[PDB]
Amino acid sequence: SEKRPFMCAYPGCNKRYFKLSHLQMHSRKHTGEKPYQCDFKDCERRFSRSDQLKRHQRRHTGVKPFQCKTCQRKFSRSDHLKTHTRTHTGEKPFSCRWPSCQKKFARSDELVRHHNMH
RNA sequence: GGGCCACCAACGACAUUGAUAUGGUGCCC
Ligand SMILES: [Zn+2]
Ligand SMILES: [Zn+2]
Ligand SMILES: [Zn+2]
Ligand SMILES: [Zn+2]
Repeated sequence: SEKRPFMCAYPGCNKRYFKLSHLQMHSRKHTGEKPYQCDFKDCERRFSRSDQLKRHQRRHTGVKPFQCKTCQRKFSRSDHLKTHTRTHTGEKPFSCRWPSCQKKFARSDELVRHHNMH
C-alpha cells in the first residue's frame, strides 16, 4: 500500500525507521554527530547501533554469556556459538562453488581450503 | 538515548576444529 511509519529526509538515503527515537538518532549521522559511543573511562570509540555499543563495551568487562552444553566451549557472540553447535549435530550448510563439485561444509575456512584444492 | 534477539554476509585461531572475531537488517520505550 506504499505506507510507512517514518523515513529519512536526506536525498539518496531516505531509509525507513519504525520509531521516531531511531529516526532522530539516525539524523545525527548526517549533521556529523555520533549517535552511540563507549562511556568507559578510557574509551572514545563510536557505533551506529545499541547492539554494537553493548557488543563493544563487553570488550572491557570480558563477559561471555554464550556457552555450549555438550563440550562447554565459550564464545563472545551467539552467531558463533551456533556455528560451533552445528559441528555436534553433523549439519553442513555451506556448498562447493565449482559446478563440477557438490561437497558441503560448515565453516568458511573449510570452504576456502577446499576451493584451494581445486 | 537506552534495552533485546534472530538471521544473513564477511572473519583465521589450527594443539584445535574454535573456551576463538566484525558488520548489516530487525523489535520495545
Ligand atoms: Zn539518512
Ligand atoms: Zn570501549
Ligand atoms: Zn560444544
Ligand atoms: Zn569442490
